[PDB]
Amino acid sequence: NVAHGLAWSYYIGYLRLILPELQARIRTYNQHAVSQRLYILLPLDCGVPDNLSMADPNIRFLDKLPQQTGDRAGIKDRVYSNSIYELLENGQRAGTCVLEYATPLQTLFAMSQYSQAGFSREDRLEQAKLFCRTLEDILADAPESQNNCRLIAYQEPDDSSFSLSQEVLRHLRQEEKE
Amino acid sequence: GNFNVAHGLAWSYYIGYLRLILPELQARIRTYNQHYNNLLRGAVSQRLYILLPLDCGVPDNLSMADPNIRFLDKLPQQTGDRAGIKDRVYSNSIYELLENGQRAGTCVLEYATPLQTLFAMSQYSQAGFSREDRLEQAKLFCRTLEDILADAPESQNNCRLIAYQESSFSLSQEVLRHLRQE
Ligand SMILES: Nc1nc2c(ncn2[C@@H]2O[C@@H]3COP(=O)(O)O[C@H]4[C@@H](O)[C@H](n5cc(-c6ccccc6)c6c(N)ncnc65)O[C@@H]4COP(=O)(O)O[C@@H]2[C@@H]3O)c(=O)[nH]1
Repeated sequence: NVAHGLAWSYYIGYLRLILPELQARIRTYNQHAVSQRLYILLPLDCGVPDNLSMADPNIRFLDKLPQQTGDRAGIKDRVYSNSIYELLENGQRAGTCVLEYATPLQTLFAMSQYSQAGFSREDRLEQAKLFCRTLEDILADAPESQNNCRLIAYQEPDDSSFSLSQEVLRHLRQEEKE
Repeated sequence: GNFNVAHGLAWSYYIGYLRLILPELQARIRTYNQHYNNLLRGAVSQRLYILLPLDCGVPDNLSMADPNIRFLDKLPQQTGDRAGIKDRVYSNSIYELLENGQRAGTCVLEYATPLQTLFAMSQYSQAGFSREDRLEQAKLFCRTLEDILADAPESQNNCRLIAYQESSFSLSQEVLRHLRQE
């Protein structure tokens, strides 16, 4: 139940507002190069650094997209912002895409840290998996949504085996095979 | 069941919004009044007023909800690098409350956005929630929020919840009764 409202929160409050307009934001920037899907990272351990360079230094910030505004909930001119990132291979750019973590997992982490929330670390992993499931299902019955974005769910055990940069690039190159 | 959904959303609203803005809020307001509002009976108040309509009916534009609520200006914006999003923007709007053709108050006013999700979830088949579910959920959302705020280090007389059931009714009047109470 907890993760269910979180998943609908994410779609209703954010994904259904911005995705419909994402290509126009790209085409604006691209013409005056970046892939036209939003890449959303879903780390099941819910460990989410505000800076991606923390998760892999081969992930460097490049630019912001043009902002988007909605008047919503009686707040005037609410701003939706996204960041473009380069992904490095042997010190040199290999890819470019719009990239971010799903914020609702950062909420799930903090709830596990605060006593009044009554939420164990075991609860957090199950709610994380649940969150991923629900979001995936919502995004299937909404093709106008799925076709503008790509989800990546994964799990880490300190495993020096794992490069977030390499995994994204694996997904980027595999899109180019279509 | 209807507890855990509501519970979840209340924590989300604290973690991801309230605990980040409530601390700076009074500085933001104070700056606004000193430099841009030398109206002696027309200052902005020091609390954020959060409308909690219990049917989860949330329009996007507060002005169309009631004509005695007029948009005036925005506080200076607050930004944070969040989850890989460089420069996320938290923003708040100042509204004038009109009564008997006069100005009766000025405050920072908004709906609790999470209520929009409770509505949708009771409209979409896939979510599987009734209207009665939504009403139970909205009640528990307010209760959990109150509990959270009563123990929160960021809440320091810098917040007020306004819950109401929702013709003849007037939103501004409702907000004015809370303003006057202080
Ligand atoms: N009043 C107000 N509330 C805010 C604000 N930011 C967050 N919250 C509320 O706090 C709770 C926990 O927030 P998150 O943990 O960040 O989850 C979000 C988030 O990943 C994604 N998203 C929501 C907003 C956005 C913008 C304006 C108003 C409300 C929300 C948003 C954004 N501009 N930029 C990038 N992602 C965003 O959609 C999920 C559901 O969002 P909401 O249901 O609409 O409201 C949230 C939520 O209920 C704000 O500026 N103003």
